[PDB]
Amino acid sequence: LKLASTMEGRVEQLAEQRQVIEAGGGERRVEKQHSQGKQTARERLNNLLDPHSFDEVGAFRKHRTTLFGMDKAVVPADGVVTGRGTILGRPVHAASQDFTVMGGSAGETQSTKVVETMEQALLTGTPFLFFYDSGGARIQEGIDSLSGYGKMFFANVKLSGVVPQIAIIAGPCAGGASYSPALTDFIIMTKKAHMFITGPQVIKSVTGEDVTADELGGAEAHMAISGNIHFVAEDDDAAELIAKKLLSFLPQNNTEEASFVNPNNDVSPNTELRDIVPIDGKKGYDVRDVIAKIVDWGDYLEVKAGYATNLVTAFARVNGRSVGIVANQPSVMSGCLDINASDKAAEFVNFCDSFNIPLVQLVDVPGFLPGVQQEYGGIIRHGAKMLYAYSEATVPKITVVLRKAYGGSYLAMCNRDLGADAVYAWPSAEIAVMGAEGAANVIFRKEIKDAMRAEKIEEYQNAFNTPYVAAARGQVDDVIDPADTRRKIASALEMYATKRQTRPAKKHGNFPC
Amino acid sequence: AAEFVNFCDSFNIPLVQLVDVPGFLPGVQQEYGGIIRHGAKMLYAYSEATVPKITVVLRKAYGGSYLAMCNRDLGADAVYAWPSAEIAVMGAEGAANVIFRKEIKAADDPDAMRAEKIEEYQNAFNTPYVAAARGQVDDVIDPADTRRKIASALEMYATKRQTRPAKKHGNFPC
Amino acid sequence: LASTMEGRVEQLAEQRQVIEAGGGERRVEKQHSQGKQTARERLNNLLDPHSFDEVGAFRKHRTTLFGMDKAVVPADGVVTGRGTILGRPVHAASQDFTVMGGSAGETQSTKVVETMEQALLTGTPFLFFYDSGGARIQEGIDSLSGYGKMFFANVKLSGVVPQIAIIAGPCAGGASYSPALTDFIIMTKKAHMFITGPQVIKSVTGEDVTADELGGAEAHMAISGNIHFVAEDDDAAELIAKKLLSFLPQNNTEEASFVNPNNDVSPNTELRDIVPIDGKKGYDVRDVIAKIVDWGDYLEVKAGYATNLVTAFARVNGRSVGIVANQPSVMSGCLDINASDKAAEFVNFCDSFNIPLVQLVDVPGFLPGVQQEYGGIIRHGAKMLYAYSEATVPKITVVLRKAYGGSYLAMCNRDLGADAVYAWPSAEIAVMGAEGAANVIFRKEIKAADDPDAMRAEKIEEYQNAFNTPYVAAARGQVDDVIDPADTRRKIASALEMYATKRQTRPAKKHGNFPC
Ligand SMILES: C[C@@H](C(=O)O)C(=O)SCCNC(=O)CCNC(=O)[C@H](O)C(C)(C)COP(=O)(O)OP(=O)(O)OC[C@H]1O[C@@H](n2cnc3c(N)ncnc32)[C@H](O)[C@@H]1OP(=O)(O)O
Ligand SMILES: C[C@@H](C(=O)O)C(=O)SCCNC(=O)CCNC(=O)[C@H](O)C(C)(C)COP(=O)(O)OP(=O)(O)OC[C@H]1O[C@@H](n2cnc3c(N)ncnc32)[C@H](O)[C@@H]1OP(=O)(O)O
Repeated sequence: LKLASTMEGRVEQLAEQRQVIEAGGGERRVEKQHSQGKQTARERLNNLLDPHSFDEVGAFRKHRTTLFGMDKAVVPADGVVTGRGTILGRPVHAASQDFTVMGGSAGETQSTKVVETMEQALLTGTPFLFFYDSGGARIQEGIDSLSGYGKMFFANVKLSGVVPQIAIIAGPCAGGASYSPALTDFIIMTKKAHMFITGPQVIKSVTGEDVTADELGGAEAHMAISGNIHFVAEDDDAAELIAKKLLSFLPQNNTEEASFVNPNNDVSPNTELRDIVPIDGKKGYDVRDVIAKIVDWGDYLEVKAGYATNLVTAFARVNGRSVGIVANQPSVMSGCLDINASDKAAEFVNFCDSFNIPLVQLVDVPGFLPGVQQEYGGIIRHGAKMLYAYSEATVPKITVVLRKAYGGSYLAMCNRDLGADAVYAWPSAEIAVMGAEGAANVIFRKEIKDAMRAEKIEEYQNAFNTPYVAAARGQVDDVIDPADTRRKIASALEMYATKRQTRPAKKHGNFPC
Repeated sequence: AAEFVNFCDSFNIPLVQLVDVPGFLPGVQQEYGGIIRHGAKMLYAYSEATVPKITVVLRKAYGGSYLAMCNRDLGADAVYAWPSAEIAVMGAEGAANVIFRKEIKAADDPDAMRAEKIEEYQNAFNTPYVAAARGQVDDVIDPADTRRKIASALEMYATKRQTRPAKKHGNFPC
Repeated sequence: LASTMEGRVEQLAEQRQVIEAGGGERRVEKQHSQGKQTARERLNNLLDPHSFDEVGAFRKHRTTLFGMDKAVVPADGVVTGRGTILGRPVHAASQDFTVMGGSAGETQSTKVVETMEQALLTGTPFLFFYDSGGARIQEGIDSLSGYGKMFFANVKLSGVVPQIAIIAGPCAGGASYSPALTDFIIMTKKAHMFITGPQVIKSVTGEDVTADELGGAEAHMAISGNIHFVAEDDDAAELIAKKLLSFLPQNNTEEASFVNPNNDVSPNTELRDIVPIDGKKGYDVRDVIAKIVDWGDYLEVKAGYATNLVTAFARVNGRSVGIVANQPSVMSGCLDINASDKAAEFVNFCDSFNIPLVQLVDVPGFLPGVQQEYGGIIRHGAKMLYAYSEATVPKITVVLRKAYGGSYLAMCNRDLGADAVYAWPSAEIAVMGAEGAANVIFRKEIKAADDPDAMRAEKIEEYQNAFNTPYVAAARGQVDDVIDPADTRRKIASALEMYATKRQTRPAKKHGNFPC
């Protein structure tokens, strides 16, 4: 456009123009977005960031593509709103795709704005949050749009383990675009959002299978089946609340430990812990009741709550300090570890280590889930991920053995040989290489040739599988009264808050795939 | 400028630029005095600097003199344009006479063609909106908000950590 | 696209040939008629035969305004890639003047920067042939931004990998700052460089000057102090570029590979007769240099600028060394503003690339003159003291004759870190001339003498013998030994050998504050 004649007029022209840009795709498209139960790109940033803290970069930034109508197309902010702000006074950088603008298709300039914003986040050591709502790379831009995605993925990896990256899918996310969220640390999906590498149209044409976007890549599908996301949100409002709650446990970057939040310094006994875990190995329970009674105010944000529920991973705090809790869930699949739970735990453990969050595990595992599909699905390589993650982790590692701790599944839950700094055994702790029955059936195979098994099983069980034997060997530091758990963990965390562990020089180890 | 920039960089003092420069000073003695190697000191100092660099373009910002005042390409962390900002490779008139020379000389009304092309060039490149369109500025601002924009930029970049290639030192122009 | 792979391969060859043709036969003929090689002939002549591996021959501008949407601009006007020079990997760029006057398109500048980033990433030298009318006007702020990225890149590479600029045509405007940011500029006699052209100058100041007068190679060398070598033509510039490169390492983590070592360090008694005992008589310090460096070979830098001071690359036993020597045959060997810049730049460069510095001293002080003071000799002279004080490579100094006050310190004595300092028997290290000294401390004593003339001479002689002989300098430890001039080569060679394992560090800092 042509500039006005005076400075007052130009300031007015500027306000007018900015108003246009901010209207995105227009009132109708905006009403449509709203009718679908979705907030706009700007509304989401306004609700997420502290009031008036949004400092936008690139409102007037425009695409430079000219092919297939782009030369005449008006595309506000090239479809993405980027900038910095604060969440609870903490500086952050964020991006938000505007679906009302060419379906939020990722223009080349749009991805460039996102990468620049990510670089600023890295440069200043601040978290990065991105609201996705897009039809994928902008088709009219061909390889220019494709290149933008390549730059984005490289950036997600560059920031990985340096500054927290949170993705929020609040609408479509069609195609490889989805690899960006996968490369961030946490994905939050609303119930209006969708995500997939290959869409229903292509899948039907190619495989003959006709499914809906919701069955294929809706939030529930990704959470329970795919194992791709960490939180499901009812709508944008709840996703924003989740994003904030999540961020409160995380430091600004990898050079700091998260700031303590509303500490409960009380660590007196709580006999209620003695009853949650049945002395009868045949009876289960919800391990989260144990957690609730150990963490400050019983508060915890469970990660991947609806995935591989046989294992629980959740952020919580002890004396105001962020910690990551990894716990076997006996009330589900007997608390067995399996392919999916190995992945769920490993990712969590790795993330906590990258950001200096101590790890607390509550152990009650009978072993890995038996089954042909588990072997066929690579339980060997997926299970190795837990052993690797814990063995590589240098943050404080505190382990409490609640009940069963059998063979490899017990090592996977981080015992002292895997670098646990403190290990405690409850009086119902049953640490063994294998159940006494199957063990007896092996080492006494001959001498039993009947009912002779009874004495042998018993004898084996008493020689090794008792809390006192584990303690006798030094595998646990002490056998404790379950009511003192919170206090022992708290004291351990306090002492190891200054832990400085050395690791051999390497670009990186070989993390199992 | 260069000495001040190097000093501030050495002692972690952010650098704020206010730009209104039409170019370097024309003159035989400026050339004979080595404006090439002296002017290069500004480009050198800013490009090497790692402290926060914030630039506000008030009006004229032409060619190499604009780059010498630290634009995004020399590492400015935040750049703002007033509505009077005129970031340009060169003045619309000077440009026109070079690239439209032929079309002007052959036009039925040369003067009208020249004014037409100059207008075209000016609006196509030299307005705050095109600079913002290309991403050369973070935003076009109401001059009245200058202090706030500079203050927030300084605050967000207070944690800037920028590294440089390993070297004993670069070859600063003499 | 042809139907068969073979057909597509032939199509590729034809398409590539069109790009290599650049601006077409007429423009190529015009280039040649002006006595200039083309962009591709330049790379072909510089690089080892057939070693050029080109990147982006088919790269195209993305700009569309003012005719660009339809313009066919081959390689966007710059040929870029990697090759080798005497087997050493290098990266290079060559501007094509036959394509839109070699104007710097946004994509052209991007190609250049990418090439520079590759040289940094792989740690190899970067050479660039400039031949351009400046930023491509049709692209406005897009081409302007390209220059911003290029300048920032030149600085990023500064002191990491050697950067050599060859101006072989026009270099109009700010484009000129890239060459300024590289380490060495070689300019041919067909080139012209300037920030503001003759026309704009006249229209603004009324001054009348030709392009050749304002920015031809001779003006830049002798007046402006902007360039390092003047070349007759492209062939000579190419030879100079290779000769220059032969003294440099690939990057700052290495010392330059030795070349054709002459391990003989026999004396040479003729060295005793080059420097006159009569201090009022001069000589060409290069005669001394020729007698002490391998095969008498040396490549003088800025040979035609501030000739009162000589800076040159040479070798001792095969090792590259940078020599800094006062030239008593010009301005009595006085240091001045211009010589201070010339010396400091050379010292700073050698230090960044692990090249030892050898000083040959015969200086009576800085040039007296109101304009030297008004021109800032204080801040310019300080550059020499700063460059040598900061340098950590071996520093070897031989005091040939005069070594007066601050100018002596500027030539690197032990106090500024010289690792070995030798004095010839003619060495005259002094805080100031005995005559001026006496005249200050013995004024009244000379006054009240009824024959101050014989008194002056006495006090002057007394001062001279008390401080200004090489034996007193040696008595104080300011020099390691007083030596026979004939042994200069062996003494320098021996010192270089012992300090070849010198490991010296500086206080932690982003950088010091180099004088402007
Ligand atoms: C690399 C890569 C890959 O994944 O590997 C790529 O990204 S290939 C990527 C290919 N991308 C895609 O195949 C996905 C295609 N489009 C969709 O599935 C859908 O649009 C959807 C699920 C996002 C939305 O459906 P919807 O019905 O809500 O809506 P609409 O049809 O109205 O569309 C929103 C408007 O945005 C446009 N639109 C949507 N996606 C794109 C895109 N990728 N490029 C260009 N324009 C796009 C539509 O043409 C439409 O235009 P108007 O108002 O004018 O009608
Ligand atoms: C940032 C900045 C700055 O300095 O600060 C910019 O770079 S402003 C930069 C402004 N740059 C310039 O004003 C200088 C340009 N013009 C010249 O002084 C001269 O062209 C010259 C010394 C390079 C060439 O002299 P010459 O007679 O050999 O030749 P010619 O006139 O034929 O030119 C070569 C052809 O290249 C074109 N040409 C030359 N320079 C440019 C340029 N910067 N942008 C676009 N086209 C250009 C000419 O218009 C001409 O076009 P055709 O065949 O169509 O006639």
